[PDB]
Amino acid sequence: ERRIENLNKKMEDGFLDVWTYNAELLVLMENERTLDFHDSNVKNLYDKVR
Amino acid sequence: IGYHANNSTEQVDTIMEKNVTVTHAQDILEKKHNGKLCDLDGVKPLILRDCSVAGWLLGNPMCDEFINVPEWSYIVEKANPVNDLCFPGDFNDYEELKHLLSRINHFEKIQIIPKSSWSSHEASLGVSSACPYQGKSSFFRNVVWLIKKNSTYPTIKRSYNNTNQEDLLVLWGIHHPNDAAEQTKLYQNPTTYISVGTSTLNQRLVPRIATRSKVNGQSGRMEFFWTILKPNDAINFESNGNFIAPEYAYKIVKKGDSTIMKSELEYGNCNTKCQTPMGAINSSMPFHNIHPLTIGECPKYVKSNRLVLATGLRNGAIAGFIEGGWQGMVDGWYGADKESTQKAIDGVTNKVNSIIDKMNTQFEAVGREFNNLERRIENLNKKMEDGFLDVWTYNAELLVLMENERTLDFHDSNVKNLYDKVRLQLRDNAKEHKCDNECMESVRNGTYDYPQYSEEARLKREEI
Amino acid sequence: EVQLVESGGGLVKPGGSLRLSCAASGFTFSSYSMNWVRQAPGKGLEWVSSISSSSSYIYYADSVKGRFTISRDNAKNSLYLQMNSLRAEDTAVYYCARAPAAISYYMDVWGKGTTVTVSG
Amino acid sequence: DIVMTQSPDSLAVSLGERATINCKSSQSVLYSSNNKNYLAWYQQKPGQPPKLLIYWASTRESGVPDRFSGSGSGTDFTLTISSLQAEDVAVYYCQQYYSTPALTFGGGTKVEIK
Ligand SMILES: *[C@@H]1O[C@H](CO)[C@@H](O)[C@H](O)[C@H]1NC(C)=O
Ligand SMILES: *[C@@H]1O[C@H](CO)[C@@H](O)[C@H](O)[C@H]1NC(C)=O
Ligand SMILES: *[C@@H]1O[C@H](CO)[C@@H](O)[C@H](O)[C@H]1NC(C)=O
Repeated sequence: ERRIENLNKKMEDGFLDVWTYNAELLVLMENERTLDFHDSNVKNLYDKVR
Repeated sequence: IGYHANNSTEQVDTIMEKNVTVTHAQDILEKKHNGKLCDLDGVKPLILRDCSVAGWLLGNPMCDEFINVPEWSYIVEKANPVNDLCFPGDFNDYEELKHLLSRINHFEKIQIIPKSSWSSHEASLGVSSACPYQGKSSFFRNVVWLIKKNSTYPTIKRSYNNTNQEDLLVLWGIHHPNDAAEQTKLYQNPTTYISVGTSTLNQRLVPRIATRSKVNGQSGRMEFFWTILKPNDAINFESNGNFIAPEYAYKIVKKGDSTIMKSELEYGNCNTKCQTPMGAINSSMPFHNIHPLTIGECPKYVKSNRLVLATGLRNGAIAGFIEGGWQGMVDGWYGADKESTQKAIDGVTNKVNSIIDKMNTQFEAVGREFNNLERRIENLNKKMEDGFLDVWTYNAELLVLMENERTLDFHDSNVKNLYDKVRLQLRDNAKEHKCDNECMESVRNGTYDYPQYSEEARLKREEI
Repeated sequence: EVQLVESGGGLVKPGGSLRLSCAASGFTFSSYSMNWVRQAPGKGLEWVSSISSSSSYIYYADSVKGRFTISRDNAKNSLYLQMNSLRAEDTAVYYCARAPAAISYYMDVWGKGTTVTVSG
Repeated sequence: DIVMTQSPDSLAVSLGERATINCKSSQSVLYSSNNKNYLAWYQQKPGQPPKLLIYWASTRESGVPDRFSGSGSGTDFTLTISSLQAEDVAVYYCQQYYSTPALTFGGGTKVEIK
């Protein structure tokens, strides 16, 4: 049953490839937003100051 | 002064807008292929010219001779090979052998039992008109159909060690005659068996005599078998009838990366890093939409017909000081300034490279095959194969749509940044032909002596 | 007319690095693949490395992998073969060989060759 | 790996008679998809580069004398000289190019005047 094992292995590895992509993509976006959160609110304080 | 414009008419797509004209846009998807069955990094494939894996391995006479077969990167079988098992019958665990054959690149044909060694059974008369070799009735070359000599079929006590340090495939089969008369015609013993055994094999095989339909003009069947004989492991055949004996083994020389392509195309004198059943790819861009079951260092499949990056602008942009998207200026994308513009073109190569680095985790489609009684697993495989490509083509489209949205926002933002840099330096709403490199030199070098230009401010306070 | 003059051979120590250079003339260098073939004294021809017209397919012999780095400059009409970590087995006349067909690698025109020697 | 072997290593052929240089192959360099025998034949005098003679195992390179003629198929190949000359005294090498990543030459046959 090497076909099913290779099917299971690529199904298992395929999903973990999908979910590590989602994890890395989600962290990459959240890093982009949270640095944009800090860039924005500092500019908000500068706008509140100005 | 003005952000660059061009009549390129090379549209892109973002999430909020499905069609956005862009001055400079790079496609990242191969729609094109050679349409030729091509080499894979120099190694010639095993092109089964109208022949099957079972036909090649059993040695179908109607197939090509295949004498001293060299290395191969991949095997090419047709979807319906006309030269299947010539004498009709099954091939037991055909697809497992084909999957196992997808993990190798070379065989060495080694001779298990000579035809001459059958001193008590007729090796030569085991022929069939369904398998004609050069017009004369013949049989599979690599496996010997045995027939009784002198109305007697003694039991076949044969054993073969895999004395060879490398692994070995051992092929044989069982005949299934139409009736007891056909059994007696070939094998004097009415009740017969094939009790084969290895370190990891135990099987006895009585022939299933049954009336059957004619296939290739012959209604008797012939079910073939295969076993992986490890080194220093013997396979002991013991039959008193129906024994389609092994004449040749298949010694596995190098186990590597391969696949059995279900491709109908013929050879072209090529060399390509990648190969596809419909052709070959000759570019470094990361996606293609040809057929997912590729081999070699290849773009990773996405089933999208249209996938383009935005490496250019969308065509305040038109508000007040800036004239607009003046097509006359060529050098520089934003303000004809090497500080902001030369770095932007440098990121074009990084952006396409990022998708290569980011979507390198894509699901590599693997060629698995299943027989007519494993339709559930095949549909499970097909929807798993299609499902992951559905997931990853969505991720490719979402990533490109996002990157097209960010990069046009990056171009939209830095135009406002240069306008903000222009606006803060001037410190005046005065718009300000004749004063070239007097009004404009102070802007572009970044040094604006606004106290020196307070005469304009005196004209400002005068004119208001 | 068609010629492949080699240069860069000479004395080398064990483990030393050397770079060969095969000037090309009399033919379109950027259309025919190139090959390197060494011949030790008293031994037969041995193919060393290879490179296609666009430098996109490169091959090396099993004894040569991880030690050599073939390259070419189509504009300069030259071919180069870096050498790194040379053993005493590479005492040979390194011939510069041109394959006319892009895929088929029969070597039509050959160079004089440079006698690289790797010894103390 | 794919390795070629030449049965005669030092052929002794007098002037004006036939010379045959056999070159076997470990694996059949024929390719049925085009029916072309991926083999070359070379000629190397002492102190001269190799000179390609026969390519594709039958097709003769331009400028080669017509007395050269290759033949054979699959594994077994032959280089036939219709009549040896003094200029034919050279080491003859056969070289497959089926396996492009590993091109292997033969050992080499040197024809000597008897
Ligand atoms: C985008 O342009 C393509 C051009 O063929 C067109 O088919 C498609 O309908 C357009 N989409 C929208 C939303 O206008
Ligand atoms: C075959 O014929 C008879 C069959 O019983 C047997 O006794 C005899 O020894 C055999 N002789 C041959 C092979 O001609
Ligand atoms: C031959 O096969 C047997 C198993 O059938 C194994 O024990 C033996 O080691 C093999 N060969 C030899 C001579 O060692």
